Amino acid sequence: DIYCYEEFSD
Amino acid sequence: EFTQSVSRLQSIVAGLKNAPSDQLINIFESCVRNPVENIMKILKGIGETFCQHYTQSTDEQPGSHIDFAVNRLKLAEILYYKILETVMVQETRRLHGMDMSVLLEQDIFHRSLMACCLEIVLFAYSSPRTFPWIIEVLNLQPFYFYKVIEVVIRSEEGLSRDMVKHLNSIEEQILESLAWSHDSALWEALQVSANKVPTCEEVIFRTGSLALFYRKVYHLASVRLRDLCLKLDVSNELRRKIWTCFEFTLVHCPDLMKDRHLDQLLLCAFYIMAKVTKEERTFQEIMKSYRNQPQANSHVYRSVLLKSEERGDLIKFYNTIYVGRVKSFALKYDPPLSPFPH
Repeated sequence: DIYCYEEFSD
Repeated sequence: EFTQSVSRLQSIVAGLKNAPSDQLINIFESCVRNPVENIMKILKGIGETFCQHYTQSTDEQPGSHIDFAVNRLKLAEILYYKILETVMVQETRRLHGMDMSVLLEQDIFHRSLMACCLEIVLFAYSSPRTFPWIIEVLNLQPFYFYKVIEVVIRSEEGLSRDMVKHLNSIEEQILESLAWSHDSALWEALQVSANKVPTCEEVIFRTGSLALFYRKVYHLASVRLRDLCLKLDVSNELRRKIWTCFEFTLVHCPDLMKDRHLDQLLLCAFYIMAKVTKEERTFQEIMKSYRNQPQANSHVYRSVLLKSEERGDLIKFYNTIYVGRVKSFALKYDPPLSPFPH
């Protein structure tokens, strides 16, 4: 799974 | 008492007319097809439109007075005939006594030159009307206009390092977005090439407009990747793989670029290719590192096109559209490579 589980904030 | 910019201009166009000199006129009469009235017509037309749009208050760019317009046109024309005259005198077809009817009757050159010039005045008066207002107002295809910018720096050396920096930055705006617009002629030219995107061996190591656009696009990307690779402190052996993912997307996914930024596809190729090797940097480590370049704003990675309409975020692009279109090639690297120019 080459997915980004990150969550852009600031 | 003038600014260092407007000051250079008025020294540039000293005691030159806004008409052809007797030496530009003689190169014109040296032609079977003397091009003076078709050049004189374009200049009237581009001007009347320049002034109709300068003096109209859209609720996006307030409208100014006619008195200044004719001032910003008279000047852009003096520079036209001066840079026309340089350009034509240095043309190796003039220098080998050959008949320049065919160079002097390419209107898209004449129109983009006068455009490029008009941008010079307005940049150098610090104009409200930021690029690309000028090419918009004049119905110029950025794909065809960018090619006059490398002609005007080398055909006018009395141009400040801040005029050139300006001209290279609008050239870069056209290679990173603007020319990948749905309405661009890059799509008409890739079509008449049976949709065959040029690679980094055929352009850095075929000729034309497609090759020279992808020559400048592979160049801008390579530069931007060098300076991300350095700031994020990864191998020269992996960078040479993030470049081959960034070539796969341009070459076997060139629709991905339609109504988008070069940097959205370059940043997405980094994360995917740092991860399928055991050398991980994250979209934020990357957002911040990238955040530092002169062309880097927040919209590029915080307002990305997903549907053609839903817009959103660079991570949502990687998950919704990118992973699915690239994973096949990317996971072959856990398989030949492409050459990094310079």
